[PDB]
Amino acid sequence: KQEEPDYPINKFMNTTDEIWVFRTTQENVQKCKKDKNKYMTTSATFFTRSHEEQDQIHEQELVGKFANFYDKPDGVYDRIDITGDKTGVYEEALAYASKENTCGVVGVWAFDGETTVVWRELRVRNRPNDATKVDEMCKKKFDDYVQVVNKSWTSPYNEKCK
Repeated sequence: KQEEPDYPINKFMNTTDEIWVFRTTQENVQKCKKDKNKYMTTSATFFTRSHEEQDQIHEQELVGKFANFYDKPDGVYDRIDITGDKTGVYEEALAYASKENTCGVVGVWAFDGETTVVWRELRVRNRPNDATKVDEMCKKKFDDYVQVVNKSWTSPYNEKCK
């Protein structure tokens, strides 16, 4: 089995397009969850992460310091260590990215008060109104994962999202 390429998360998040959460295994679902990148250096990205509660937008300014997921020296930056999130997310890592980064599968690690909470999201550049144009290879990587961990997923997005 040929080794999959590492998926650079700095290239995935380097866009002015909104990156919407299209699928998630998160239990406490944030409706209309999305990211808007604002600035990026070689060591960190700066982005606005938002979601809606009762149709009202809640925003946070987050910082992600690039790193390699396996802590390999000089490895590909497929991971960000996150500061500024009041929900406790401290790391995300890009498990798959489509060509031109139109879609990505992102694992999330958070800390509540007791232990690390882990889930996974399928993220799409621009509004995923036409699901038939979202890369099926991206969907299948997410499907393969939810089959392995035996979990169901929901979609935080609908047209109503601001």
